[PDB]
Amino acid sequence: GVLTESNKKFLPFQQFGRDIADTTDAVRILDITPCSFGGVSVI
Amino acid sequence: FKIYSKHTPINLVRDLPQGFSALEPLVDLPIGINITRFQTLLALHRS
Ligand SMILES: *[C@@H]1O[C@H](CO)[C@@H](O[C@@H]2O[C@H](CO)[C@@H](O)[C@H](O)[C@H]2NC(C)=O)[C@H](O)[C@H]1NC(C)=O
Repeated sequence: GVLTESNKKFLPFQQFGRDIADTTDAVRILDITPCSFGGVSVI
Repeated sequence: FKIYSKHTPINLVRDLPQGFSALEPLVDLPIGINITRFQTLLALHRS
């Protein structure tokens, strides 16, 4: 994924940060943003 | 052995403060001992 500067505040005892679906969102602080992906259609 | 801690200012006289206050972890000591009873320690006053 892509490491991004995070505006979220992490407590000193917190290492990882998970959003909905219990998937990794931020890691000690850098936000994880999966790089661009999608579908491809042919007309 | 896990200690979670929190501190708060209260303005009652003799009661248990109501409301909600989450306690953040303080320490996680890797000791691993058998504990079944405990006692508190308090300091007295002399003059
Ligand atoms: C911690 O120590 C206590 C002793 O006060 C243990 O309690 C006894 O355990 C034995 C088994 O080893 C039993 O036969 C006794 O009946 C228990 N007595 C009581 C009052 O509970 C306890 O098992 C120990 N715990 C660990 C994890 O070792």
